[PDB]
Amino acid sequence: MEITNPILTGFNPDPSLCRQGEDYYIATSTFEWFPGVRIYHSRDLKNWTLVSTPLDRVSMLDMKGNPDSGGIWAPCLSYADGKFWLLYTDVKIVDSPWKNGRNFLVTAPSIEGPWSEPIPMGNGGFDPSLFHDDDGRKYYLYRPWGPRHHSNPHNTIVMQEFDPQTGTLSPERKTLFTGTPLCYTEGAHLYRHAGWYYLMVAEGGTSYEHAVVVLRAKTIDGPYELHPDVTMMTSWHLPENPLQKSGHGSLLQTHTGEWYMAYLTSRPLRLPGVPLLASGGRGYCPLGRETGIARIEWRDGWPYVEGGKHAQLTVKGPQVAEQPSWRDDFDGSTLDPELQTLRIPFDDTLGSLTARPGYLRLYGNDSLNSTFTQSTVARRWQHFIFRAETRMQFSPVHFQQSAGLTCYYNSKNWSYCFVDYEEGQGRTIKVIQLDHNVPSWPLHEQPIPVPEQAESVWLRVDVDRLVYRYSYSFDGETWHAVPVTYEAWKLSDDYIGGRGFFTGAFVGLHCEDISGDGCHADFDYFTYEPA
Amino acid sequence: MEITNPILTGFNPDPSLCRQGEDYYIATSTFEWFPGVRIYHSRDLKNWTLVSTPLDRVSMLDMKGNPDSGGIWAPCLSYADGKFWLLYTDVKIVDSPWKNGRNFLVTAPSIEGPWSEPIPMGNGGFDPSLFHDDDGRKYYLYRPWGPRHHSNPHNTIVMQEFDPQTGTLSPERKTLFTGTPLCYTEGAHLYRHAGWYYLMVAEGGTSYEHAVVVLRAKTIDGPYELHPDVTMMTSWHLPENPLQKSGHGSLLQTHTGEWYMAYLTSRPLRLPGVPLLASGGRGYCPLGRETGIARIEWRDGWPYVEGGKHAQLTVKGPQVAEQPASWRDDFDGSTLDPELQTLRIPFDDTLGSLTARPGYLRLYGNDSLNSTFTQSTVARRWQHFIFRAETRMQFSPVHFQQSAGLTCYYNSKNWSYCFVDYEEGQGRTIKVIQLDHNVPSWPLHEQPIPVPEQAESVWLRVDVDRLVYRYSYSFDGETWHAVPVTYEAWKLSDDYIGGRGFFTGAFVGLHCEDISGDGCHADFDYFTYEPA
Amino acid sequence: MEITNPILTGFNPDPSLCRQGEDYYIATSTFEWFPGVRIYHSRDLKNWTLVSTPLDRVSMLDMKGNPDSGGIWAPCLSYADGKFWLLYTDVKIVDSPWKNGRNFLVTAPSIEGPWSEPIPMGNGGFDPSLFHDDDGRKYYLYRPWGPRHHSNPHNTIVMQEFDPQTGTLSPERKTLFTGTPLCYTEGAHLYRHAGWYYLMVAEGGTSYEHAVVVLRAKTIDGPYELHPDVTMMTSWHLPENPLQKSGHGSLLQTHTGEWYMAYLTSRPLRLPGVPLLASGGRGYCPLGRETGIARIEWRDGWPYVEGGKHAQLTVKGPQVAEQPAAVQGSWRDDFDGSTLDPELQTLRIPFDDTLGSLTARPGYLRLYGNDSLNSTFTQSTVARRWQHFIFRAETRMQFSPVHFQQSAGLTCYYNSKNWSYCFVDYEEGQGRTIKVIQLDHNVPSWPLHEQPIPVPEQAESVWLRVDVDRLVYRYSYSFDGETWHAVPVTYEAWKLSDDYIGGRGFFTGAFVGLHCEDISGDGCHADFDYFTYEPA
Ligand SMILES: [Ca+2]
Ligand SMILES: [Ca+2]
Ligand SMILES: [Ca+2]
Repeated sequence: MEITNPILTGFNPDPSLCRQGEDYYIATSTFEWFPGVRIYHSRDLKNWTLVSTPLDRVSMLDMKGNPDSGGIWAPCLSYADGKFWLLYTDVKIVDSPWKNGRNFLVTAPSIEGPWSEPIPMGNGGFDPSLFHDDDGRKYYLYRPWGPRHHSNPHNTIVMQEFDPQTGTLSPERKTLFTGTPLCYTEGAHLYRHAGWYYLMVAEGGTSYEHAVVVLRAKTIDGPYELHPDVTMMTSWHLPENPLQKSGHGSLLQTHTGEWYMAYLTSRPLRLPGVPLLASGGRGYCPLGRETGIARIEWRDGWPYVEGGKHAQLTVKGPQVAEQPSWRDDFDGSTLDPELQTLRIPFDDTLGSLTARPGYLRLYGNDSLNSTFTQSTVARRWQHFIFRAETRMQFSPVHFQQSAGLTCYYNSKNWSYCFVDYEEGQGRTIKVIQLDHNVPSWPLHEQPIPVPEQAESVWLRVDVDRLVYRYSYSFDGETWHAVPVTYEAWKLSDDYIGGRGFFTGAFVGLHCEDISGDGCHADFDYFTYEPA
Repeated sequence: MEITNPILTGFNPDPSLCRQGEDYYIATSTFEWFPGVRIYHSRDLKNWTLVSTPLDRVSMLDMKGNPDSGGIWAPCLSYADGKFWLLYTDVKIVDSPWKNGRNFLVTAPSIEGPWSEPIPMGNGGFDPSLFHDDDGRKYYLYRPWGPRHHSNPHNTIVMQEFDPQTGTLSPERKTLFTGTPLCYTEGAHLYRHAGWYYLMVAEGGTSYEHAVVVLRAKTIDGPYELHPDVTMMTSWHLPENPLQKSGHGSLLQTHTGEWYMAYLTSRPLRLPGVPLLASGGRGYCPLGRETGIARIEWRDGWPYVEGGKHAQLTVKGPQVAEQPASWRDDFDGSTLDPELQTLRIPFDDTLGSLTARPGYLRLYGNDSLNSTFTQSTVARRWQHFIFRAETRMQFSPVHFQQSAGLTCYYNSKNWSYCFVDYEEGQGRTIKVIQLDHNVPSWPLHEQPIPVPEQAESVWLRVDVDRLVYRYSYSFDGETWHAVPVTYEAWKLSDDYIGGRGFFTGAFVGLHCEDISGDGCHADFDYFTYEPA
Repeated sequence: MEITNPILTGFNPDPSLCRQGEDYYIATSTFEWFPGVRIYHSRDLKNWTLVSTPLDRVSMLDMKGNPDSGGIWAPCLSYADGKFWLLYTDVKIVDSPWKNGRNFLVTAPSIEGPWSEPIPMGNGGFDPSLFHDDDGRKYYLYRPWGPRHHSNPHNTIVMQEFDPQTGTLSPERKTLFTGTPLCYTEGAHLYRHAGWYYLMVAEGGTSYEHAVVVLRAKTIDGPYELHPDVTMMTSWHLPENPLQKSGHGSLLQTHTGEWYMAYLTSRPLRLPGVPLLASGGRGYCPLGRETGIARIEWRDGWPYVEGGKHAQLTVKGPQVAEQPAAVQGSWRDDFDGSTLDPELQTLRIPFDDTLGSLTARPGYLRLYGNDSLNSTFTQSTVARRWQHFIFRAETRMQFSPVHFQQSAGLTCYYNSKNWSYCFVDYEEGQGRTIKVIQLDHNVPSWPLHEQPIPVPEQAESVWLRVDVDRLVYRYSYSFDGETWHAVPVTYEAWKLSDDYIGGRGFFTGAFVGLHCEDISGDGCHADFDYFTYEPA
């Protein structure tokens, strides 16, 4: 068996790996998109399939007004006592010297649901984790935040005792780890193997300095001893490695006796001419942070990654039997699971699939730079070379109504090709781009006419590594290209930066109506064809 | 009679001046502070008193998660057909090349309520205005926003017809004005005097280049002719004038036949040594935008401001008898004093309670000052350059994420905060935290100020003296000690912060925070504000 | 008589106006260009022509390595006791919180006559002025510089007594004026009319806040009283006025009994869609600071500008005959003589055999290979002023480069970090090519280096041309002189403007001229037949 990393492609960071007998599950952070948390399933650790989106109700997770790169951060999904346990953080501040948020716990007797209503678990910090000890006791680990606790200079990991008969947490906090020179300690996880308690932390930040640090101790409350190599997996010292930003491990033992751990990784795109170790020369990652897997072997009571500390494209699989491009025609009663909205559930306010059978009707709402209510249905970029296409019927009557196709990273970085109405000219096509909150509208002074007798307008985006371009048609056979060439590497975390650089790029449909009078756009289908 | 502008002091911009019989009202914007819209009252245009805060329900106004300098922008209060009309805008986007928001209409048979539920009025633009024509028809004016409509390069003023019986707007839009070279056209108002329609607009932006432009036309749809002097009131050309940023007028005729116009103005503080016309030399305004009044005379069919274009400290009052002409809250009643306001959310049991411990204000633990969602902050406006605010506090923190105290607040990225917390190896301590352009400053965290264990109450006090302000504390109420940090008051000012959200002013108030979420409470006995 | 302002078009700031008999002279600052100081002559205050460039030797002016916007600052030209007096400052520091420099004095019997060796007169400050009192004594005014003396917060005017017989300056300093709220006090000048001493100072800086402030006193040492309106001339309150940045006056009385004052002004170009009083909305001035004239009348012991405080396009002339004028704007140099035409200037060094020669090949200007346009030491650049918003400059060049480090062509120049350059060079594979290089706030832009324009091998000459049309300017080339082709790059002319660059060195304007460079140092030369400048 041979697994090719990344196992999950596209925006899929912070893997949480668990198992229920012979079934393996990975939970992935979703941030400001709805529904939150994506759970993938496998029986051979090579082929993964979406199986659940638990946080799909407003009563369980509300994001309206949340800032960019906020929302659902690293989740923790584990199985014990015949039920699943899922912990998530709802971050409300990102651009600030310190952040605030909320932590919740939900449970379910099966991966498909039903999921119980959330139980508050405190707001002391992020990267929560629940440790199920062998004596029946449960512990709650997290990294405190607040003033002077964001690596200026404090970065500690604390632990609380959890009572599952009542649902309360003990007020006593015990510190387990204070930091390593690389800093940015996070991602606490506790494991019990042999006679030692192993603590796995993520250090150096989610950028090219990411690393995984393993400590060990005999008693749960420390003191903890560092790894002989300090770092167990990192790709910072290999700038030419195909996989980069390797960190945030999630360790698990399989039913065959082997040991594996899931980590986040990114595949960068490098601009020509820029020096390798210069600012921005290590690459740009338009696909965001993906998830890979690695094998673990045991030497003298410490874990080691087979083949070295870097992230490898090929890993050896378990000793199990192996088990046996995208389009949405909008024929059914529910949206395709690969399509997600922004911060709010998909209901009659944004659109409907029953008003006009066979089409996705999107109602007019705020623009793409809004954090409150936008009619956007988008999906992840999963390849460097792909083509997305849609068929749209739309009849605007003033200049504040628009609908079309967009490429989206955050509220201050997106592109948008759309059909609108010009007074005295009729239906036209323009493109609007935001780059670091700087607008760019080159076609507004002379837009592309759209024939009156054109019943449908086709739209298409083609991405070829570093560039992507838009195209249009009125008959579905002859295609014309909008004369603007865009740069895909600007929809990447390494370019935007800030304190909100954790998402990735998306492609999807959008309809807006600033006036609020009322409009709707019907989309026949949505196709995503890779090379 | 003599009137001494600034009539309303502190954070009180965008005056909308109306009248009923012999009673005069002014409605001022509140931005992200709850409850929204403050309505003052007078019978002589000299002495003003707060009389109503209509937007006091979540069903009528919801700000949770709203950005800084968002929320309620310039309102419009009008009286016609036996009831009041109030139009307000709830802006949801500020820091972007273009903005988004919603408009609403609420009516009431009296100034003290009851106010009806809001009626949607379109999301197309801000500064909405309703014109009650003499033939019974009503028109709805607003300045559109969106891409290429924020003075890059379009800035227009459009009009729709309003049906009062049904509550609907006609889909047709009529453009009235396209803009002068000053740009930043906003604040539309229509008036009918003699046989002319007068359109009053504000131009140049709410900074030192603010101006008021007057147009006139024979029929409501235009075309409009500019003023002979273009600008009717401006203070941009006099940099040493005491009152600056004179603009955004609201014009009203009194029952005695005289014409008056209310405008926003500011009083700046100037740093020593900075050139007058250099960057930041015209002054800093820590009290925000305040409201003044002016007298208007008519000359050959155009309005003019008596005394000149600029804003004056003293103006001549109307021909009415003068009505007969410090602050503290002891927390003894069932409701907070109307001068105290919360941030984006109503004051309910989640934020605090005045009943759990009678005579004390109990503030519960919620998010920090840099939060846009839920904070237990009760604050009031700065109204003077020299003042002293004091409070008495009882608090027993357990860990380092519990804190409460006294603060000076402008926005979520610019504030100061003196508080009492718990340190692991010492006990109760006093620390100060300052945010300046989102840059932290904590000079007392390494060596905090100890607090005696058997000290039942801890006093806190802020003294502001023009350009600087300081903190102080006590444990007995008679002997005071000073925290050795000096802060700049001019940094809580619009001219320093900048951006697309430079529209509020400084505040002083109480805060209690609990990042950990276990649950804590702080009791404040009183809140005093004594000017020099 | 009607005078149309500005009288001197283009880069011509800091007018120092003097007179001898019935002849009037204006001396203008030159900054980092050589030769320094340009003196214009008129007999009617309407038509001015160049008459002298005094500082033309290294022994009198050495600027090698001087920073941008340095060199010769505001000069003072005065006439007394039968000989001219010229005061100049050589500023060596610009990009610093405070500045350093040197002041000198030179004299000559005639405006073109031989100027004596400079006399050091102190390095204490800039804007030097010499006051010739009627009792024979002479006083030396200047604005001190240094730490805490650049309007943070000090800005004063000081006076020293000067002895002409021995060339010595008295050590004692007397402070005359400490500054108004507008600040940036400079441009000190003393005048005696009636029984009063009048002190004229420039305030607010050389940007749109520029103003002229007049004081008066009975005794020379003070105390001084400010004008009954603080400012005698300003244009800050009229953002739509054609003339802006009106300041730095220099008052003079004519032999007919009238009073006139020369001041610096600029004509801005406004980009569409930008608010008038926003950041950069008042305009951009690609032609730099230019000199105008104004009339002054007397009312109750104070001077006032006729028509208002602002600068006017048209003013009323004196009571003299307008000596005839001549056709303008059709300047060309065919390089047939022995010296360059006076309208062409070099950068920081005198024109000698190191840079070029007019005698190696008669009829052609041979420019030798030296450092590039970003160098402050030795460039083979011969340039002239922009005087119009719409013009065309054309030249014919013969050049045979061997490697990629040799180039020659036409350029538009403001400073070392802001210029454009269309040139002919050699590429290792193809041969002779045409490329364009632009610096904009010191970030390069070379769009034609990957795919350059071929130049035929049998082409003996390559024509080059720049066409400026208000806000844009483009380049063009030809190989036969009849058929022209355009380089497909459009450039913004308003970016070669002081309102755009900013800094502590925004004191100049744009230039057009020829440039030849050889970074390798092996040795090369470019022959230019002519240089034309045709206004629309
Ligand atoms: Ca379909
Ligand atoms: Ca009390
Ligand atoms: Ca010749």
